[PDB]
This record gives sequence, C-alpha cells and structure tokens, in this order.
Amino acid sequence: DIFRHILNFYRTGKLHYPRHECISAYDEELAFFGLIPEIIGDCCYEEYKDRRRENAERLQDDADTDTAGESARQRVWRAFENPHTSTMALVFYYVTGFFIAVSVIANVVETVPCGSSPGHIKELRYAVAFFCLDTACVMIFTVEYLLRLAAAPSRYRFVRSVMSIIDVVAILPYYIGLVMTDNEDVSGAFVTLRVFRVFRIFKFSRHSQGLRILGYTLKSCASELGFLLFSLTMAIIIFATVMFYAEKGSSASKFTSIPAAFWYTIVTMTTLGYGDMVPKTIAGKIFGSICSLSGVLVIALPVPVIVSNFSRIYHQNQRADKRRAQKKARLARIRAAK
Amino acid sequence: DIFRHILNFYRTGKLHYPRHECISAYDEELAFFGLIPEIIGDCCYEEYKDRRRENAERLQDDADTDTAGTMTARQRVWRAFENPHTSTMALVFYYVTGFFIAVSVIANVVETVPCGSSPGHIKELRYAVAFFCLDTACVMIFTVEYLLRLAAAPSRYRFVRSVMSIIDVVAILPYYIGLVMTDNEDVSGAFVTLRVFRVFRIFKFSRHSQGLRILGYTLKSCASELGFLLFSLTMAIIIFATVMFYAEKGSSASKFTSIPAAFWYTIVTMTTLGYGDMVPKTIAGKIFGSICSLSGVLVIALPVPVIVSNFSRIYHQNQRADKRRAQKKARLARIRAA
Amino acid sequence: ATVMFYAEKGSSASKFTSIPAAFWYTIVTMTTLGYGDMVPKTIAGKIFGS
Amino acid sequence: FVTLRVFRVFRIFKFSRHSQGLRILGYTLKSCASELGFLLFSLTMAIIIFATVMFYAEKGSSASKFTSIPAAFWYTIVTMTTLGYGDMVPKTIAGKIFGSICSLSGVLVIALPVPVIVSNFSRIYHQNQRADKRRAQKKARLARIRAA
Amino acid sequence: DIFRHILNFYRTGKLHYPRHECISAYDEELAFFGLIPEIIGDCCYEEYKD
Repeated sequence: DIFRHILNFYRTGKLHYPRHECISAYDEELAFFGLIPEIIGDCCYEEYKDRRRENAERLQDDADTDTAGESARQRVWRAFENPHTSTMALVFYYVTGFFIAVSVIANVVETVPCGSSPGHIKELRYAVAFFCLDTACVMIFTVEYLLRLAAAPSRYRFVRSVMSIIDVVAILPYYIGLVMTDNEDVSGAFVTLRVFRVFRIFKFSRHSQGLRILGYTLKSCASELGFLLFSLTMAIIIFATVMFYAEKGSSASKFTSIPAAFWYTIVTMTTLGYGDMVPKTIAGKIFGSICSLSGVLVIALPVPVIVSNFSRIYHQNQRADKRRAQKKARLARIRAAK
Repeated sequence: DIFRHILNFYRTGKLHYPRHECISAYDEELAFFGLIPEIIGDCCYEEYKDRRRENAERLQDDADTDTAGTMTARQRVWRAFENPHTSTMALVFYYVTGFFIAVSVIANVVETVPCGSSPGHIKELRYAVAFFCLDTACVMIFTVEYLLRLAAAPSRYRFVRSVMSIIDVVAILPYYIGLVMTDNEDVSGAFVTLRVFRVFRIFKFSRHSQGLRILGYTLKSCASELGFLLFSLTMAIIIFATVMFYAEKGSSASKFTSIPAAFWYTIVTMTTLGYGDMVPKTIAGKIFGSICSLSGVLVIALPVPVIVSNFSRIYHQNQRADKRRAQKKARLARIRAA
Repeated sequence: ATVMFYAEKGSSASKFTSIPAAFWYTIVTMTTLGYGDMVPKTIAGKIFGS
Repeated sequence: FVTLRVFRVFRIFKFSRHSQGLRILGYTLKSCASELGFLLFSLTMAIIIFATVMFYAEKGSSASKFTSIPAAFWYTIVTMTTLGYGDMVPKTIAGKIFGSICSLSGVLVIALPVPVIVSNFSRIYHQNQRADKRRAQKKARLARIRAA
Repeated sequence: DIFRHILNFYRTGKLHYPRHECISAYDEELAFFGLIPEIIGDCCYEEYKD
C-alpha cells in the first residue's frame, strides 16, 4: 500500500502520506525504500509532521518507566523523594504533612479573639505557647531540608529547583524574627514577616499531584497570562479615566482621584460590585455597564485556553499510571503466551 | 485486508492496527490465525485498546433482556412498581407519592410565614397546628413506602446499604425522633435541628427525576476533582485572608476583627458575590482584594468545566444506550416481520 | 433558604423574617448577585451562604 | 476641555503595534459583527422588558428609588450582569420575583454570544500560530533539502 | 470494495459497514445486491444508522 504511494510520487514528483497507515508503519517503509521524507507533499507534509509529533510524545515516558535503578545515601534519597517505597518514607511524608497542617492552623488561630488579646480585659486565656509550637514546626521543617541538603545527589541542581527555594523562603521568617528580636525591637517589618510566614502551605505540592500540575499549566500559559494582564490594564485604565472624567463633578463623589476609579473599575470588570462606589450621572451609569460587559469579555478571553491546557495535562498525567499498568500487564503476559 | 497486516507481522516483530476497520473482524482474524492480541505494536496497541473498551461499553448493556415477559412472586410485583411504567398500579403509585412528597415540602416551607403558622395578629383569633396532623398525614404514608420497599426487598442487606434507602431513612426519622423526645419531655435546642431534616426529605424526589441520579453518578466519579477543588479553595482562602487581615488590622472602623472575618471576605470575593458588608480601605487592601477576585474566578472555574463535561458525557452515553436499545428492539421487530 | 433561616432566625434584627425572605437571599446568592440587603451574622449562616 | 483631555487615554491604542493579541481581537470583532449586533439587540430587548416590568411593579413604595424607566434600565443592567451594587433594590414580592428572573435571563443572554466570540478568537489565534509554524517548518524543509 | 464486505458477511454471518465508503455509495450497492440492512453488525449497525 505504501509502495503504491511511492509509485504515485514517482508518477507526479510529489508524495502523499496515507491517513490510515499510521507512521510507525510508514516510517519503516520509507526507511527501507530510502525515500526522502521532505518531499512528501505540502499539506500532507504538515499533517504527517503533526501525526509524527502526536505519536512521538510516547517514546520517552516508556523510556522513563525505569526511573531510578541506582542504589547508600543515594538509595535512601530515592526512597525519600518517592514516598511509595517503604514504611519509612510513608511515615515521614505523613508526619511532615500533619505538622505543616498544624503549623498553618496555628497561624490561622493566632488572632482568634479567645486565643488573642481581646476576650479578657477585665481580669487578664492568651496562651503565648503558640510561639513554641511555631518554633518546633520550624526546626522540624529545617530537619527536612537538612536531609534534602545531604540526600540530594547534586546540591546545586536541588537548590535550583523551585521546591527548594519555596522551602528555604518559608524557613527564613523564623530565623529573621529571631535575629530581629536579638537586636532590640522596632515596629514595622514584623507584621510583614508574619505575612511571609503563611507561605508554609506550599509544601503540600509534595502532598498532592494537583498543585504541581497546576503550576505546570500556569508556567506553560505564561504568554496568555501576560496577555490577560495587559488587556486588563488597558481596559481598567480606559474605563477608570472615562468614569472619573464623567463623575468628578458631584456633591460628594467617591471618585477623588484616578486610583479610586481604578478601584471601582476593577471591582466592576470582575462583576464583583461591592457597592462602595457607584456612579450618579448618565454617562457614569452607561460607561459602568459597558465596563462590566467588557470585563466579562476580557476575563473570559483566556480562560478557555487555560482550562484546555489544564485538562490536556491532567489527562496525560492521570493516564500515565494507567497505560503504565497496562504495559506492565502486557509485559507479564507476553513472554508466557508464546 | 487483515491478511496484509498479518503478513506485515510475519515480516518483522511488530504489527499495526488500522483506525478505520471494525475491531470485531480484526479479533476474529486474530483468533482464526492463532495470533496473540498483546503483540499488536504499542501505539496501535493502545489505540485498539481504547477502541475495544469503547465497543465493549456499548455491548455490556446489550444484554438488557431479563426485563421481559404480580405474575411470578412478591418480588415480581416489587419489580413491577420499581419501574413506574410496567403497570397502571406502578404509575399511579409513583405519581401519587410524588404529589404527597410535593405537598409535604409545601407544608414544610409554609409552616413559618407569619400568616399560617406564626402570629400575624397579636390580639385577634391562623396558627393552626393542623400542619402537624397534615405532617402526620404525610409521615405515616411516607413510612408506608419504606415498609413496602422492605415488604419485597430481594436483598435486605444490599437495599439497606443503598444510598436511596438511607436517604429515605434520614427523611422519615426526624419526626420519629421528635415525637420520642416529646414523649421524654421538651428541651430547647436541637428541636430546630430535627426540624431541619424536613427539607432533606426533598431527596425523595430522586425517584421522580433522571437528572438527580446522573448528577450523583458524576459526583461519585469526580470525587478526586471535588477534593482538589476543596483543597485549592481552602489554600486560596487561607492565603488571601491572611494577606487581607494583616494588611487591615488597623483602621478607623475596620471590620476585619480576626482571621475568620478575612475568611468571610475572601469567600465572598472569590465567588464574585460582593455583598459589601466588609470592604478593604487601604491601597494594599484594595490591590489584594482585586487579585483575590481574579484568583477566585480562576479557582472556581478550574474544576467546573471538568464536572460539566463529565455530567454531559454521562448523560449522552445514557441517551445513546437507551436509544440504541430501542433501535435494536425495532431491528428485532423488523427482522421478525420479514 | 431553610438552612439559613433556621441558622439565622435568632438575631437582634435579622432580615430573615420568614422563609420567603430566605428564598430572596438564596436566589440572590446562587446567582452570584449579592445585593447586600440581607447578609448572615452567624458562623453557620456564613458557611452555608458560601 | 475635559472631553479633549479624555482622548489622552485613547492614545493607549498605539500599543497595538506592541502586541499581537490586540490585532487578533480586532480581526475577530470585525468577523463577528453580526454576533455583536445580535448581542446588542437581545440585550436591549431584555433591558426594556425587565425594566418596564420592574418599574411598573415598583412605582409606589415608602422610599422607592425607581423614579422612572431609566432608573429601571440601570437596575436591569446591574442585575443581568450579576453585578449587584445594591444602590436600588426591589421591595415587593413581584419585584423580587422579577429581579430573580431578570438575573437568570441576564446570565443566559450574556452567555449566549460570549462562547461564540471566544471560539472565533481561539480559532483565529490557532490558525495564525499554525501558519507561522508551518512557514518556519517549510523554511527548515528547504534548508535541509538544499543541505543534501 | 463493498462486495468484499458482503463476502466477509457470508463468511461469518454478520456484515460490517466501511467507514470511508460513505452511505450514498453503500446504499446503492446494498440495494442492487439485495442485502438486508438489519443484520449489519451491532456496533457497525449503530454507526451506520448514525
């Protein structure tokens, strides 16, 4: 059947690719017959290249099936980074997740009125022991990183990873607070450091598969996110300027300056509508409605490609385990079926 | 045609499956030639695999023949009213109990308006407790069906294990618990809680609906997606609430008392609801509220298309199944007609 | 609406006078409209509103 | 003078040179003129109908803000877009029912042409990317066919 | 090409419908050859009807 295509090619000087003969059957024939794969039509060339690519993404994951087969601090590192190895890795995974959960819930509770300054002014409870808990969690986290400091086959390669930078930036706040307390006490960046303290949630990227795939999707669609941001800035600037210039004349209009118009426009384009700032002139109302419509449009512009990329990556990642299992079953079955 | 692929297999160590021809003839040829089916390439292998599970999916329900022609036993009339179209008694029972459920729910909703069950007259003569009687008039009837369901239950254990049965139990129980409590004198508190389940009584409508069962099926299938939705939503709530609260602790009349208030603000902002009860005041607060709104749009819209697609495909496959069952019955009728 | 009324009928001057008011609030919430006329004030109210 | 100052932000569209998304959006808006016109027509029809129903059901109240039909236009356009500022709100039972149905109908009307616009933009972007990628791949094909 | 499908049908007792031969070419052949259009497979019957 492919020889017929070669005959047609020699007849006309241009070759075409059968659609129902696939590529791993076409490639073998074109290699055996010695044909040139860069003269196969124009439209057929493109569709053949696309199909070659489509069948090409599955030649490396099956190659990556073996993963790591090396054993020893390397062996314990392999058991650690992949929890589904032994009881030890499961124990550390579970306990680390539990302690991250207790740290974040403690940070949440830190300002609960029963657990904070209010609720007791007439007589005095405000247990400061929260502090100690934080300390414990922090050092435990550092112990984690300490093994990551040693078990990593390459120090620089591990540090370059985003997981390492997240871990270290969540480690810093406790030590920075200790250093600040060591040298007197000044108001200011202490609340800011407490703000950075919340970033400890991100360790669940290890205790999940959805967080890392979501990060993958966001990193892949960076151009579309930038287009979102640019178009949104254009729209907010235009609509805020128009509404300010059509509403600055009023009794006590909340549109004091352009940034107030930014606030109103960004709460409108997102269809939020707090009601703090509303127009009072006809031009104000009409441009507010147009702004809401344009905000719906702008926000809905890139979400289809975002959700499509997320879905595609999720299908491939979730089916990785499935076709791995069925290849394993086929491999077990084949050598006894001959 | 298939002999060509067979000869291609005997040419090398690999075989390929064309995408157009049906799988049935191909597996028939594989069986007749004595060829193993786990040797048909790798890409073509998985393509054949998905085609074969697709064609087995349309074949598993093809055996819907046991539902053919109060004639055999008690279980026979049980199955007769299980399908509310077999007999006149089944349909009348189904629709009449649907009307009873509807009137029960109407009584439940109307028992609080200040014209029929609350004093709209401080000194005049209505607050009829007849709803109770009506309620009892419903409750007894309700219990009836459950006993009827247990009158001819083919498997008591499996039927009790069913979600439909436990829904029925949770629907009928609260009145029994309330009357037992009244038999053991009246205490304020959980009485409103027992009254709440009077609207969980609604799920009896799942019999009188096809969409509800499909929604339950797709929610059961998409448990992982819902769990990831919950996890990512909680993470976003915590992060944005902490950032908002720590940036709004001090103001003239700040409503951000503590972290739970920031949870309320973050969940009314990400859902694009925007009640306006608590609003940001500082520039950092406004910026972080805006980014919270956009991120909430993203997070909410991440799993919703997945849920929607799963529901749509389940509905479509159900419709395809019933339509092809009807068409195969018609095919049998016309093949016996000539 | 029933859940929010039974979790919010106890308040100082709660606008949830009767179940139809809870219908109004619920239908302005499920549509993500949020006029702000009626808002919960108890923890159960807030969680069930979300 | 303020009107002349306004166009200082219409000056922004000079960024269309420094952007590919803006040109694609312009192309798809030009292609989908009929869809946008039907959007406008159906939206105006819904505005008129729901505003009339709301206003005629809310003329008389203690402190009703529905002074006239344009106020009902404002309410209908803040309700259909699921914005809900809260400046003017229904008070009567018929008013609440019609506000609810207005909100649902506005969701429907807004979501009718938006997927069409989105699909047209996506297909235009995809065909542009396919065109430039295949131009690059045919240049590479020429380079390798001259290499041997 | 459709005669080959008829041959396979007589070989096995069950007929299948080619996917690239369309229907207004399949219908004429099945009418000229007098085949029964209600024995053409099970999955193939459904896809042919669609």
